[PDB]
Amino acid sequence: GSPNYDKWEMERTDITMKHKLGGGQYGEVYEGVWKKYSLTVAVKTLKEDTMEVEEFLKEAAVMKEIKHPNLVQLLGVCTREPPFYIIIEFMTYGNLLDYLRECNRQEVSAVVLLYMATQISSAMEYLEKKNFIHRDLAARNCLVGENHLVKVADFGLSTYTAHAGAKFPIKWTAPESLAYNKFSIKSDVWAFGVLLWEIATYGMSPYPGIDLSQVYELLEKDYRMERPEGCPEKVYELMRACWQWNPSDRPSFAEIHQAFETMFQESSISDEVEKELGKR
Ligand SMILES: Cc1ccc(C(=O)Nc2ccc(CN3CCN(C)CC3)c(C(F)(F)F)c2)cc1C#Cc1cnc2cccnn12
Repeated sequence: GSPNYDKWEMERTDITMKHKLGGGQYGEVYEGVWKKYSLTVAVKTLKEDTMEVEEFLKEAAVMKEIKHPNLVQLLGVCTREPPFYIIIEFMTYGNLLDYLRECNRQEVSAVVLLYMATQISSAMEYLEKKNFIHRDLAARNCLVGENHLVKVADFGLSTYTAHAGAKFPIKWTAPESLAYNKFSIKSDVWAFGVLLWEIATYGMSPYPGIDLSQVYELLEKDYRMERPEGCPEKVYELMRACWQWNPSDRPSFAEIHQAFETMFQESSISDEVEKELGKR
């Protein structure tokens, strides 16, 4: 309502800055508090004098355009001068990889594994529809909140090893992306498949006992990860479709989401009945 108003910009002093999250594993991401409203937030920062200004500013632009229940939601930025902030709502249970590695499987049961996958493929259908490419989909890049709410994120984490002049997470990376640097919503589909396998194993590292140097060549001979113990057949079938060698042969996220939503609804019906028996 005044000449230098920007609806996304906040004042840094609105925000109480506290500890770095995850002991550094998320980069420059800090727990903060938006004082006026209490709200605990997460704050990504870039200090002055860096060669990352353009990339950070590009990140802010993108988030201003992303609005979905299962994608991280921008609350505000500080980008009028250094240090830059990007502020989003705090997700209390941390990243999905660790959550799966530390959980109680009585709570995180098979209906919850289906819930997680449905939420993630819904965030990816949205990106698919808006013609975005995530480019680093993985359980380390999903966040968990109350009642197994899952939101997709991207910390810019690049485990990652040297490849084609940069750092790639080989075991999540689609073949055309490794071979030709070709990234698309279809390579995200390949990665979602590895994420499904991460969920199914409660967070095991992919391609167990296989050294990264052998992954591409095995994939090119049509080797794929085997079905995890206890992974339902239909879910494995979806994994193998995400891992079609030709990107065009892989399902869309719309299709994947509809599949998971159906299975989640069926599973949830069984879950509520067992619980209703428990109560009583
Ligand atoms: C402070 C912060 C800043 C930024 C982001 C962030 O996720 N950035 C992001 C940037 C771009 C994109 C889309 N592009 C991907 C690349 N692609 C080439 C283009 C499309 C997306 C996506 F989610 F939409 F994918 C996310 C997360 C946080 C957090 C947090 C937080 C909240 N609670 C907790 C608890 C523990 C740890 N962290 N934490």
